[PDB]
Amino acid sequence: MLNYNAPIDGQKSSIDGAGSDQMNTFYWLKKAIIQARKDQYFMPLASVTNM
Amino acid sequence: MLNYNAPIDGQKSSIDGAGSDQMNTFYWLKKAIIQARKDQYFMPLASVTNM
Amino acid sequence: PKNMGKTIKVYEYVPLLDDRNINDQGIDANGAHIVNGNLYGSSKDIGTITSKLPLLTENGGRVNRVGFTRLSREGSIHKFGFFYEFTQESLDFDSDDQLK
Repeated sequence: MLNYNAPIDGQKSSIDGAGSDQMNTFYWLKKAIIQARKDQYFMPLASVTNM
Repeated sequence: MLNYNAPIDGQKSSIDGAGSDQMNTFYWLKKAIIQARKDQYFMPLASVTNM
Repeated sequence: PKNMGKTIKVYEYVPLLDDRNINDQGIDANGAHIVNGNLYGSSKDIGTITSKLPLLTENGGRVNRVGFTRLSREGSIHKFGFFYEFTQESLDFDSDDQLK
């Protein structure tokens, strides 16, 4: 019946055979989950005297 | 030195730690290698008689 | 291209009449599922083609079903390279002046 058994889970898609398998099996979101700087509450309260 | 190792053969890349791996590990050329029709004699030497 | 691993893979598309078309979906003229389904495949026996011809009747439905297969050709890339050292006094104070 030429199904599309889940290729990620291991079941090869019905069209594929021998050693072919599916190749694009997931859409990569090209936007990373990045963190931000943890805030500072003591560094601002500091005058700088040169040396 | 964080090295690429070999993700295709199983060795995870150094920066890809815990449950992660490279998510573009090859290239689809997207140009299928197909075969043409077999040479056909017999068939073109034929007259037709409509029914 | 860069940033895509080290492997080029393509897709092969086997024709219907081909021994490489080892598919499951196949049902013969008698309406019975068979272990094959690339019709007569690549064999050229008169008896075999006669017995596997997609012959159909007046009131004929699910009678002859074919199947298709797909193949992939992997291709990798490797690295090579050698080198050689050479001392300074092995280039200035030497017989030949064009050793480098």
